[PDB]
Amino acid sequence: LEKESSSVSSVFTVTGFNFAGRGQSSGMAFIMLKPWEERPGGENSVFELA
Amino acid sequence: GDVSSAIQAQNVQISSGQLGGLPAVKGQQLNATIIGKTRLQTAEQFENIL
Repeated sequence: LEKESSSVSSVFTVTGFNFAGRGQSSGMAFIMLKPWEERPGGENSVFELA
Repeated sequence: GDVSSAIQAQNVQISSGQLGGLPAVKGQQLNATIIGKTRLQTAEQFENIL
Protein backbone atom coordinates (compact mmCIF):
# COMPACT_ATOMS: atom_id res chain seq x y z
CA LEU A 1 0.00 0.00 0.00
CA GLU A 2 2.97 2.32 0.63
CA LYS A 3 5.78 0.55 -1.19
CA GLU A 4 3.56 0.53 -4.28
CA SER A 5 0.91 3.30 -4.56
CA SER A 6 1.32 3.96 -8.28
CA SER A 7 -0.83 1.03 -9.35
CA VAL A 8 -2.42 -0.26 -6.14
CA SER A 9 -5.22 1.73 -4.56
CA SER A 10 -7.36 0.31 -1.77
CA VAL A 11 -6.39 -3.03 -0.21
CA PHE A 12 -9.34 -4.68 1.54
CA THR A 13 -7.86 -7.35 3.79
CA VAL A 14 -9.40 -10.45 5.36
CA THR A 15 -8.38 -13.13 7.82
CA GLY A 16 -10.27 -16.42 8.03
CA PHE A 17 -11.84 -17.05 4.61
CA ASN A 18 -9.33 -16.74 1.80
CA PHE A 19 -10.11 -18.57 -1.48
CA ALA A 20 -8.61 -21.87 -0.31
CA GLY A 21 -9.92 -22.94 3.12
CA ARG A 22 -10.94 -21.67 6.55
CA GLY A 23 -9.05 -22.28 9.82
CA GLN A 24 -7.28 -19.48 11.68
CA SER A 25 -4.24 -20.05 9.44
CA SER A 26 -5.94 -18.38 6.45
CA GLY A 27 -6.49 -14.93 5.02
CA MET A 28 -6.33 -12.97 1.79
CA ALA A 29 -6.87 -9.49 0.38
CA PHE A 30 -8.78 -7.76 -2.37
CA ILE A 31 -6.21 -5.62 -4.13
CA MET A 32 -8.19 -2.85 -5.83
CA LEU A 33 -6.22 -0.69 -8.25
CA LYS A 34 -6.36 2.65 -9.95
CA PRO A 35 -7.71 3.08 -13.51
CA TRP A 36 -5.81 2.14 -16.67
CA GLU A 37 -4.62 5.67 -17.49
CA GLU A 38 -3.15 6.14 -14.02
CA ARG A 39 -0.76 3.22 -14.70
CA PRO A 40 2.02 3.66 -17.31
CA GLY A 41 2.99 0.58 -19.35
CA GLY A 42 5.13 -2.23 -17.89
CA GLU A 43 5.84 -2.06 -14.14
CA ASN A 44 2.24 -0.89 -13.72
CA SER A 45 0.52 -3.94 -15.24
CA VAL A 46 -0.88 -6.43 -12.70
CA PHE A 47 1.48 -8.93 -14.31
CA GLU A 48 4.38 -6.72 -13.24
CA LEU A 49 2.78 -5.04 -10.19
CA ALA A 50 2.54 -8.59 -8.85
CA GLY B 1 -35.89 -49.82 27.10
CA ASP B 2 -32.91 -49.86 29.48
CA VAL B 3 -30.91 -51.06 26.54
CA SER B 4 -32.19 -48.43 24.12
CA SER B 5 -31.53 -45.47 26.46
CA ALA B 6 -28.22 -47.14 27.20
CA ILE B 7 -27.23 -47.88 23.60
CA GLN B 8 -27.92 -44.21 22.93
CA ALA B 9 -25.81 -43.14 25.90
CA GLN B 10 -22.61 -45.06 25.02
CA ASN B 11 -22.74 -44.38 21.27
CA VAL B 12 -22.95 -40.69 20.40
CA GLN B 13 -20.08 -38.80 18.79
CA ILE B 14 -19.48 -35.75 20.97
CA SER B 15 -18.70 -32.48 19.25
CA SER B 16 -15.67 -31.56 21.32
CA GLY B 17 -14.82 -27.91 20.67
CA GLN B 18 -11.50 -26.29 19.77
CA LEU B 19 -8.14 -25.82 21.48
CA GLY B 20 -7.66 -22.14 20.75
CA GLY B 21 -11.08 -21.03 19.51
CA LEU B 22 -12.46 -17.51 19.36
CA PRO B 23 -12.20 -15.26 21.09
CA ALA B 24 -8.76 -16.21 22.43
CA VAL B 25 -6.24 -14.96 25.03
CA LYS B 26 -3.41 -12.67 23.86
CA GLY B 27 -0.88 -14.97 22.17
CA GLN B 28 -1.61 -18.71 22.40
CA GLN B 29 0.22 -19.03 19.09
CA LEU B 30 -1.28 -22.53 18.79
CA ASN B 31 -4.80 -23.42 17.67
CA ALA B 32 -5.92 -26.99 17.00
CA THR B 33 -9.26 -28.78 16.73
CA ILE B 34 -9.83 -31.37 19.45
CA ILE B 35 -11.09 -34.72 18.13
CA GLY B 36 -12.97 -36.71 20.79
CA LYS B 37 -14.13 -40.34 20.71
CA THR B 38 -16.00 -41.92 17.80
CA ARG B 39 -19.18 -44.02 17.79
CA LEU B 40 -19.11 -47.79 18.27
CA GLN B 41 -18.13 -50.00 15.34
CA THR B 42 -17.52 -53.63 16.34
CA ALA B 43 -20.05 -56.18 17.62
CA GLU B 44 -17.79 -56.44 20.66
CA GLN B 45 -17.88 -52.75 21.52
CA PHE B 46 -21.68 -53.15 21.55
CA GLU B 47 -21.50 -56.23 23.75
CA ASN B 48 -19.70 -53.90 26.17
CA ILE B 49 -22.12 -50.93 26.68
CA LEU B 50 -22.90 -51.87 30.33
